Amino acid sequence: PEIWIAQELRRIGDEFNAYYAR
Amino acid sequence: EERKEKREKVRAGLKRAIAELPAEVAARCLALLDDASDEEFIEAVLEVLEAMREALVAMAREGRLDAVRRATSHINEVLVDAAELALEKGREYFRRLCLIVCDMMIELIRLEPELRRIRERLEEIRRRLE
Repeated sequence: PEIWIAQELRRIGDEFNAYYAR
Repeated sequence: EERKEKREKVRAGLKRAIAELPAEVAARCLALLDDASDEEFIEAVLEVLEAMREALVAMAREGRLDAVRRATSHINEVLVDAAELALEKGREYFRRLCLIVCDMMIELIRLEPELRRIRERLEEIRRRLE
């Protein structure tokens, strides 16, 4: 249930670190 | 039992994350992590996370875009286990993590010059939890 949001947050969070500054 | 496993993995990624911080904040986050017993752990994690959110945004406006990246990656490699544990102790402990982590990244995205897609999803995930 809520664990999906956590996995979505790492997914969204890992994408932030990828395409951040450069 | 696996609570202790997930706690050491959260203790490890957060330590690696804190090592990318200046020594003034790297001391308090590090003492809060190791002086919190085993049921204030999630509170200390949310405390260390709030200090880290406070720290990485200042360095993001400075130009330390590389330290914020390396630090957040270690926040990311333990983000799921921290939410699972926080959900084990209380649904509010889950919600506190986003309001730290989601708000952290949102301001980090709102600072770097030149994706709104990720900022978008982060805002609603915050709203949906609020």
